[PDB]
Amino acid sequence: GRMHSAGKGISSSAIPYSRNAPAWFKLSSESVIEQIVKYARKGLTPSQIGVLLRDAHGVTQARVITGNKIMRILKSNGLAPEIPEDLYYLIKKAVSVRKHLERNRKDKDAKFRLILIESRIHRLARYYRTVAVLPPNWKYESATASALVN
Amino acid sequence: MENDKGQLVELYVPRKCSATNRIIKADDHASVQINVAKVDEEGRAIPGEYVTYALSGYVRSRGESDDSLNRLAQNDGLLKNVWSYSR
Amino acid sequence: GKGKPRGLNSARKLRVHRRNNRWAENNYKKRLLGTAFKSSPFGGSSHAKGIVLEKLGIESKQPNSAIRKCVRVQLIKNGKKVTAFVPNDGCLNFVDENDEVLLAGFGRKGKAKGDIPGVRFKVVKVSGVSLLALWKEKKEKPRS
Amino acid sequence: VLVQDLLHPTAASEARKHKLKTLVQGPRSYFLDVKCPGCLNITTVFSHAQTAVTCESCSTILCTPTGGKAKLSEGTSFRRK
Amino acid sequence: STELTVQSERAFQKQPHIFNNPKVKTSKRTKRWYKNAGLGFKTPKTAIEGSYIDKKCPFTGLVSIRGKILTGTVVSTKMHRTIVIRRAYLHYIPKYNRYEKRHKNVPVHVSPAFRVQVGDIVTVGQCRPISKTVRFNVVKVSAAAAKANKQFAKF
Amino acid sequence: TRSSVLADALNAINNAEKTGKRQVLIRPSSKVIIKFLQVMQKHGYIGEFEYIDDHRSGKIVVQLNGRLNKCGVISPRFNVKIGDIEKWTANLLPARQFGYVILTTSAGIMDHEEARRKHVSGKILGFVY
RNA sequence: AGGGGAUCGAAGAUGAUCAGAUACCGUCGUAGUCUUAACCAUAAACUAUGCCGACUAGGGAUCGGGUGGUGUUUUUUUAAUGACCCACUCGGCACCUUACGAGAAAUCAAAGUCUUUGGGUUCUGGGGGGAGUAUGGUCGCAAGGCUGAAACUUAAAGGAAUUG
RNA sequence: GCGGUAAUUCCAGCUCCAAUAGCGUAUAUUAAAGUUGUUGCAGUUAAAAAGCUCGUAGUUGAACUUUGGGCCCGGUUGGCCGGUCGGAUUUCCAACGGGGCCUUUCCUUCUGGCUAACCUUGAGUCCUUGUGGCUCUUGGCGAACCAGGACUUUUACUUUGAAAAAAUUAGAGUGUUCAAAGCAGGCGUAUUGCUCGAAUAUAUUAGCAUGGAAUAAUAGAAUAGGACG
RNA sequence: GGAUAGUGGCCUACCAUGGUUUCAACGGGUAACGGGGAAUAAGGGUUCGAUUCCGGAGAGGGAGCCUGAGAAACGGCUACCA
Ligand SMILES: [Mg+2]
Ligand SMILES: [Mg+2]
Ligand SMILES: [Mg+2]
Ligand SMILES: [Mg+2]
Ligand SMILES: [Mg+2]
Ligand SMILES: [Mg+2]
Ligand SMILES: [Mg+2]
Ligand SMILES: [Mg+2]
Ligand SMILES: [Mg+2]
Ligand SMILES: [Mg+2]
Ligand SMILES: [Mg+2]
Ligand SMILES: [Mg+2]
Ligand SMILES: [Mg+2]
Ligand SMILES: [Mg+2]
Ligand SMILES: [Mg+2]
Ligand SMILES: [Mg+2]
Ligand SMILES: [Mg+2]
Ligand SMILES: [Mg+2]
Ligand SMILES: [Mg+2]
Ligand SMILES: [Mg+2]
Ligand SMILES: [Mg+2]
Ligand SMILES: [Mg+2]
Ligand SMILES: [Mg+2]
Ligand SMILES: [Mg+2]
Ligand SMILES: [Mg+2]
Ligand SMILES: [Mg+2]
Ligand SMILES: [Mg+2]
Ligand SMILES: [Mg+2]
Ligand SMILES: [Mg+2]
Ligand SMILES: [Mg+2]
Ligand SMILES: [Mg+2]
Ligand SMILES: [Mg+2]
Ligand SMILES: [Mg+2]
Ligand SMILES: [Mg+2]
Ligand SMILES: [Mg+2]
Ligand SMILES: [Mg+2]
Ligand SMILES: [Mg+2]
Ligand SMILES: [Mg+2]
Ligand SMILES: [Mg+2]
Ligand SMILES: [Mg+2]
Ligand SMILES: [Mg+2]
Ligand SMILES: [Mg+2]
Ligand SMILES: [Zn+2]
Repeated sequence: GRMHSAGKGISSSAIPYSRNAPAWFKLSSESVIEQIVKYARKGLTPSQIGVLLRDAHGVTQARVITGNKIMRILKSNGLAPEIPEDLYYLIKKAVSVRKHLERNRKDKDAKFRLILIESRIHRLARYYRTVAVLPPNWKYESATASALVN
Repeated sequence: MENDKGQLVELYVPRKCSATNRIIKADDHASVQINVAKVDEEGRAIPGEYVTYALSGYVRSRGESDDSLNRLAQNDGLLKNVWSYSR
Repeated sequence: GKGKPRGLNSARKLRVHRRNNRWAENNYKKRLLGTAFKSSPFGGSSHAKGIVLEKLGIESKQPNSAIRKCVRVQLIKNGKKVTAFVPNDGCLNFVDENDEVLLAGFGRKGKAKGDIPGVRFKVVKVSGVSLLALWKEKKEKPRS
Repeated sequence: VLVQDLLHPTAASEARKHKLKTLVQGPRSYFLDVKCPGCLNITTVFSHAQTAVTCESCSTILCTPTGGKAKLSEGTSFRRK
Repeated sequence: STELTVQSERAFQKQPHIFNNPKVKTSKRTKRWYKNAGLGFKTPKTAIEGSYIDKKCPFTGLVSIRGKILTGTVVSTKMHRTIVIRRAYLHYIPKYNRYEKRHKNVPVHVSPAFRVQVGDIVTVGQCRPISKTVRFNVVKVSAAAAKANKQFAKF
Repeated sequence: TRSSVLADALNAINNAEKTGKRQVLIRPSSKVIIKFLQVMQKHGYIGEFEYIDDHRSGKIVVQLNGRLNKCGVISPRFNVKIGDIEKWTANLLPARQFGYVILTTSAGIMDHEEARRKHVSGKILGFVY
């Protein structure tokens, strides 16, 4: 329960039993898929997209009205990034912490956090590396990462 | 608990809780056996003629004796409403 | 659920752990370090024959008041110097300096006997014969 | 207590349990059709939001996000499902 | 291993007693000999098509496969024409009634008929001593590349 | 993190029985839990149970009588050598005339007595009595 | 190694106390106490209670979050807000009452679900002294940290509760 | 723990106890010891949770993918008969196991060699009104395994078996007078010989060989470099 | 290639840079020959095996070799050391 702290906090989406429908939802896979592209055409993350589709549209679960997960849709149209989204935001975070640390060397709390963030980063990469989504011998380096996220 | 040849052996086949079906043993001096009298037309209460129930000292200590009885007597016919099987 | 690993492949850790911990066994350690052969006046053997240096008069521990008659013995295979009790009433009268005696343990696993301080051996024989026989009368001490 | 119907729990005491601790779990969020009669068309909003959802054509605001249920804006109207 | 050159030693590399008569003009330059090793191990086509020499080759050389059959998983291909595999194995201990992971490295010859890389599962077949440490000779590759080409650039 | 999903479904049962209850809800069920549940039922140690289908891994509602003192699980699934089935029933059953070691063989999840009659053996799940 | 150095104040010096009084109390007050850049790595660093996971029993408070109500209060013209009241629900810091259950007891919602003995995993202990000593290795500027024996000795040492 | 003047522990006498051709002592080990703990310990206060968090090796790791139904085949015990001159087999009967089919169902795959088994039937029938019954060849079963080609995702576990020294061990047979042993011996026409033996079990890890397909891993098609023809 | 009865870094030339390791290499200790076995009896274990059978090694210590099918032999030779 909770990887890098002692928080327990059970708390998630409770996904609906009905795997299809909603039946008050008209439109079509045809439609929202176009709407998935044009959004990640503007550059947004898949999770960003599902939110944006959930609130303003009728897209309850994208996975259902369409046959597939949002990221897979993106892939299929060739819109997927160099590295997974969750990984990116981890790296992008460790960049911001490092920057703040290089500016505040007296801040031992940040140093501790950097470790944590990086250790999640590295364990995640090792998973990706494992399942061929990142090249074998891909690797997070402080020096190269700052350049990598942006 | 029979033997080699059909013969009954080993004294005393103990009572049981009508509620849990655990054995009610001798030193269980907290167990209880309620006798509820059968009644006939015009309310007469028929002496020596009971619908009876037995509850283990366990169940009674745990405070479950009242609710447990409620069910038991009612799905036998002595109560009408009172107990619900849903919560 | 507390302690030890349970898993089906964790045999090694389970053996190692035991190995590591067996060392807290007082007897095991003595066996494997070869304490016997190394320390301990006898070889590690049951008895040892030695030569009588002086006769002592060890005063017994409390709450006992006595004088325990003993001997200083220099084990032959050894040069190791040792002090040993001479059991029974008189018997010190049988020994005499420079005499040859046969020493045994005290039945206490190293460790001294009772109120006799620092004594971990007793005699058994002198000049080839045995205290027991001498004390009774079945045998006589040899010439020289 | 001591004996009961786990399989057919009552709707009220089911209604009050946590959203992951009901018999089979499901959400208690909902969708609505929302309209501000300046226009003639209805947009669909999630009971919770995070994004401040703008209407069809008019830059308008319809609801601002909160810690949970979005607060619908000013003077509007709605219908669940 | 080999690769290139083939005639790259001080001694001229040739298959013994496989004469090509220069008088008789031939269309393949060099007559080549091979066998099948038996036990239904296919002599691969690179062994026949090839021109490498290797007298420790199970199919084109003077060794025989007899004895054991072992399938290890290849952990080093640094030695020219020989590999080291890790034999994958698992080992019981009665007192505790559990097992403990073990391994053994085995050195095996590998004919230029095969093209092994680290990670491959490889079936090896026993032969006569071939070197100080090698008593085994590859014989068949159960692997391929282990999902290598399925890791190229971006979309 | 849950290691043995079986272990939970067994424990949970024992606790209900001890607290004198008549039903447990267990989570999250498996093929294995069901089959183990099935054996217990074949011998009377529980009544009827029911698989409710969350679109997840499952829940089970068991209805138990009261004839159950213990249903435990053997934590490593030790291999058992048909000769040593004896030694197991001995270590952890109340008498030789009733109670079961229930184990997993190549020929199905079966109580040791069935296992003997069919002449198969294997690894060992828990037990009932 | 610099800066700072009000305060309190190891050391030292003193007044008294005392048989003595190297102290306790009083006075003076060096280091220190604060800060920068480096060291050091230990505290009864404590809940003397490893972590993840399941299950097992009651109750009123409270912190954070959320949901529900023709609740109270704020007046303006009713709302909108805001603080408050009631019900519920996740997650916290805790207390209360019982005990099915556990314990050698004191006690304990875990220290329970253990001779009806197996959910996963880490670590440490094996009578008392000798002794955290000797020795070797390693870290440190030092003080010292980590790792860490034996010979020998000894019938007890120790825990909780009871009566005096 | 006894012994400092009436010593139930010493030195003796008497008497009594225990094991007895044997009994004490010393040292070692084993049982007692769940005080080494896999089975199976203990760690708030008795000895014992690293000050704290990250983390590699190591150990461990949620659920889900052929399940359910139908039909045959032949076994090994047990009941009720026993037909028969202690044990016998058909049918009445349950019970527990093995195999093979059909259900959308590779059983590696072709190319013949083989066929034992019926959807066959070609005649009819010993005989209980007949599907009770098997010999019997010319249309129609593959797998049971020969051997040649072409190819095969990896393991763990379990089963049965092979290969396996004797002596030891467990254990059968046999009256070394008993017995530890030994592997002998036993019957007569004991005057020209007849004869039973010299078993069985265990033999575990690894290697070999066969069956199983639950449990636990491996591998598979996603930039299709996919699958069959 | 040489050597051998014969495979083999066995040895020699040339060439290369490999081989083993926390799944504990390498090193140290062993009052260590291995095994069949022995002791101890709930089970799991623990301790032992110089020693009647199998295998190995040795003949005061080292090395060398003659004979021969077979020995690096010791109730064979040769040298050195004791
Ligand atoms: Mg949780
Ligand atoms: Mg963690
Ligand atoms: Mg959340
Ligand atoms: Mg220690
Ligand atoms: Mg002296
Ligand atoms: Mg000597
Ligand atoms: Mg090389
Ligand atoms: Mg100052
Ligand atoms: Mg002073
Ligand atoms: Mg003074
Ligand atoms: Mg002073
Ligand atoms: Mg400390
Ligand atoms: Mg404290
Ligand atoms: Mg509570
Ligand atoms: Mg509210
Ligand atoms: Mg004393
Ligand atoms: Mg007191
Ligand atoms: Mg007197
Ligand atoms: Mg007297
Ligand atoms: Mg006397
Ligand atoms: Mg005796
Ligand atoms: Mg076990
Ligand atoms: Mg203990
Ligand atoms: Mg303590
Ligand atoms: Mg702690
Ligand atoms: Mg550490
Ligand atoms: Mg699983
Ligand atoms: Mg076998
Ligand atoms: Mg035999
Ligand atoms: Mg070479
Ligand atoms: Mg040279
Ligand atoms: Mg080199
Ligand atoms: Mg080690
Ligand atoms: Mg030796
Ligand atoms: Mg021997
Ligand atoms: Mg030995
Ligand atoms: Mg010797
Ligand atoms: Mg010799
Ligand atoms: Mg000699
Ligand atoms: Mg020498
Ligand atoms: Mg010689
Ligand atoms: Mg000789
Ligand atoms: Zn609008």
